[PDB]
Amino acid sequence: NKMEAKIDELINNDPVWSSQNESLISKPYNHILLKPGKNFRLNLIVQINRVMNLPKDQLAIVSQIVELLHNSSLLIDDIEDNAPLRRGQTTSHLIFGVPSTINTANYMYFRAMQLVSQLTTKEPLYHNLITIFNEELINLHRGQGLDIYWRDFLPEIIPTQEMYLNMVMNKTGGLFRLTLRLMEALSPHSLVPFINLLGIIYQIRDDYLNLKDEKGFAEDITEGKLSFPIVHALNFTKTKGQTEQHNEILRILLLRTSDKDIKLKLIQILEFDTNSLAYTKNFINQLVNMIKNDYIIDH
Amino acid sequence: NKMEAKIDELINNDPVWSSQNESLISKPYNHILLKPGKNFRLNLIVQINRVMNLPKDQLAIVSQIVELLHNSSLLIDDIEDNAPLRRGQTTSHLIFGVPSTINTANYMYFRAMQLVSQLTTKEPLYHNLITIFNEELINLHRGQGLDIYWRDFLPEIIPTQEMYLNMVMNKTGGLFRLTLRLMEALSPSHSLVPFINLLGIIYQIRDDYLNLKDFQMFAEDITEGKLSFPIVHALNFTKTKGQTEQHNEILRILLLRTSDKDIKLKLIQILEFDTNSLAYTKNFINQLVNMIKNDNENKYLPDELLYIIDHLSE
Ligand SMILES: O=P(O)(O)C(O)(Cc1cccc(-c2cccc3c2oc2ccccc23)c1)P(=O)(O)O
Ligand SMILES: O=P(O)(O)C(O)(Cc1cccc(-c2cccc3c2oc2ccccc23)c1)P(=O)(O)O
Ligand SMILES: O=P(O)(O)C(O)(Cc1cccc(-c2cccc3c2oc2ccccc23)c1)P(=O)(O)O
Ligand SMILES: O=P(O)(O)C(O)(Cc1cccc(-c2cccc3c2oc2ccccc23)c1)P(=O)(O)O
Repeated sequence: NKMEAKIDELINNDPVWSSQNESLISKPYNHILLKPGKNFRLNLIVQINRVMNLPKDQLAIVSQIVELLHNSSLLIDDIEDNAPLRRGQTTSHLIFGVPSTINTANYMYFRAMQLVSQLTTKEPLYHNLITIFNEELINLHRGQGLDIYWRDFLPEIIPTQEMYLNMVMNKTGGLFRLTLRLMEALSPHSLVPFINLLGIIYQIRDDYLNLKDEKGFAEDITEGKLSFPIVHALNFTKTKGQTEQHNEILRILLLRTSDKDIKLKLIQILEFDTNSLAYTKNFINQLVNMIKNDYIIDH
Repeated sequence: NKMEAKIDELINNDPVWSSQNESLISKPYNHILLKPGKNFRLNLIVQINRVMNLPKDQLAIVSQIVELLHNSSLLIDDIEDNAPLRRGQTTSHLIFGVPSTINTANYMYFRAMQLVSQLTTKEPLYHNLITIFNEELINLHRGQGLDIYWRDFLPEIIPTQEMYLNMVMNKTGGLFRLTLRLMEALSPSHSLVPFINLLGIIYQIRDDYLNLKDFQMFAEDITEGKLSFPIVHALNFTKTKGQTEQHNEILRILLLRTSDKDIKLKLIQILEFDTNSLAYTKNFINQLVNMIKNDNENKYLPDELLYIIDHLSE
C-alpha cells in the first residue's frame, strides 16, 4: 500500500529540512545580528594574525567560528542572567521566548563545530582543532557554571579573589584561548599566557565599567553577580569586621532589584566604604603594566 | 611584587578546576540520575551489538555517550516545555534554577563529545565519528527547534501529518541514528538505519499517544500546547470536515496552557468522540509495527528487536 511505501521512503532518506525551516528557527540568532557587536573583534584576530600569519581565507573561517560561538553564547548568557538588554535592544529570549532561544543558541554551537572541518583536510591537524574546540568549550562551561552557582546560591559560597580569577581563567580565558589556540595550531613561544592575561583584564574591566557608567544601569547589580569589585568588597568587609556592610551588600545582591537608588547606594558603598572601585581600577592598571612594562593591548 | 607573581603563575598554568567544582556544577545532572527511569537503553545497545560486535570496552563508551546525551537532553527538554515532573520527581530546573540546569546540560553535551574522541585513534575513522556526532546533534536541534516553533507560534502554523513526521525524523530519529551510525562505523564485521528511523517514529508517536491515553485511563502535553501526533490529526481532521467550532475549541484549550483536568478531559473528549484521533493514532502505530512484523524478506531487520517492536504496539 501507499502508506507503507511513503513510510519506507521516509526512513530510507535523510531527514527532510528546508530553507524556510532554517529561517524560522534562526530568529533568536538573527535578532542579535541586528546590532553590531565590538567589531574590534575581527580587529583582535587580525592583530594576532600579524604573528600567526594564517592565509586570509583560513583566517576568515576561524573568525566565523569564533563569531558564531560568541554571538550565540550571548543568547544563553542573557537567559542565564535574565538580562533585559543586549547591544542596546531587547534580549532575544524576551522576544522569542526562553525555549526557542536555548535551542537556537545550542544549534549554533554545533554549526560552529561543523565549520572546523572547513579548516583542513589533514586528519591529524583536524583531530587537534577538534580537541582544542572541545577543551575550551569544556572550560567555558566550567567557569560559567561556577559564576551562575555562586550568584544563584548566594550566600552559600562567598568567592575569594583567587577563586574569582580561576573562574575567569576557565570562562573568559576559554574564549580567548580558543581563538588563539586554533590560530597557533593552523600556523605554519606560545601566546597563551599573554591571551590569558588579556582575557582577565577584559573581564575585570567589563565588571568595572558596568558599575562606573547598552545593558542598562549597573545591570550586574540587578543580576546579583559576584563581579570583581563585589568580590573585593565582600572579602574586604569580612576581613575588616564590617559585619553590617557585608550583610547589606549580600541583601542588595539578593533583591535582584532594578531600583536605581538602591543600585547607587551599593555603588557608593564600593566607592567610599570598601574602596573597591579604586582597588579594581588600580588592579586593572597593574595587569596592563605587566604587558606594557615587559599593539593589541591598547583596546 | 606579590600580586604580579601570583598573576604570572595563574596565566602560565592551565585553568584551575577542582573535584569540588565538578560536583557543584554536576548537581542538576546527578539529580536526574537519582531515578534511573526506563534505563533499558543499555539493552537496545547491547542487543544491536550482537550484529555489530564492538569490543566490550568500546561498547561501554558508546553506552556512556548515549546515556550522557539522553540524560542531559531531558534537562533541557523540561526547561523548554516548562515541565514540573520527570521520572516521578521535581524537574532539576525547578530545584537548581533554569540557569544552572542549561549550563550543566550543555557542559554534558561537550563531555559526551570528548568521549567520542576516545572511541578510536585511527585518524580517518575518528573524523567520521566526529562527523556523525555533529550531523545528528544538528538534526536533533532542527527537529526540536521546529517542534517548539509550532507550539510557541500556534496558531500561526498548523502542521500536517507529513510535516510532523519530518520533524520527528530530525528530532527523535537523531539520537537513534546517532547511536546506530557510531556503532556501524565502529563494527569490525545493509544498514540498520532505516530500521532505527522507523523505531524512532514509532517511539515518538506512541509517546504522544500514551501521554493522552494514560490520562484517559497528567496529560502534560496538553498543558504545554504541544502539536502532538493526535492533536495534529485532530486539527487537520476538523479543518477537512469544515468543523469550525471544534477546530477552534482544540486551539483554545492548547492556547490556555491549562493544568485544569476538566479542561484537559474536554479536549480528550473531542479527540475521542468528534475526530476519533486516539483510535486513528493507535491504528497508525499498528500499521508501522506491522511493517516490521510482516518483513519476511528482512528488508529492515537483520527477533529480540521484533519483540521490542511488538511491545511498542498500542
Ligand atoms: O559582542 P558584544 O559587543 O555584544 C560584547 O559581548 C563584547 C565581548 C565580550 C566578551 C568577549 C568578546 C570576545 C572575546 C574574544 C573574542 C571575541 C569576542 O567577540 C568576538 C566576535 C567575533 C570574533 C571574536 C570575538 C566580546 P558586549 O559585552 O559589549 O555586549
Ligand atoms: O563574561 P560576561 O558574561 O560578563 C560577557 O563578557 C559575555 C561572555 C564572555 C565570555 C563567555 C561568555 C559565555 C557565557 C555563557 C556561555 C558561553 C560563553 O561563551 C561561550 C562560548 C561557547 C559556548 C558557550 C559559551 C559570556 P558580557 O558581554 O555579558 O559583559
Ligand atoms: O530516560 P527516561 O526513562 O526518563 C524516558 O526518556 C524514557 C527513555 C528511557 C531510556 C531511553 C530513552 C530514549 C529516548 C530517545 C532515544 C533513545 C532512548 O534510548 C535509546 C537507546 C538507543 C538509541 C536511542 C535511544 C527514553 P521517559 O520519557 O519515560 O521520562
Ligand atoms: O521527544 P519528547 O520531548 O516527547 C521525549 O521523548 C524526550 C526526547 C526525545 C528525543 C530528543 C529529545 C531532545 C529534546 C531537546 C534536546 C535534545 C533532545 O535530545 C538531545 C540529544 C542531544 C542533545 C540535545 C537533545 C527529547 P519525552 O521523554 O520528554 O516524552
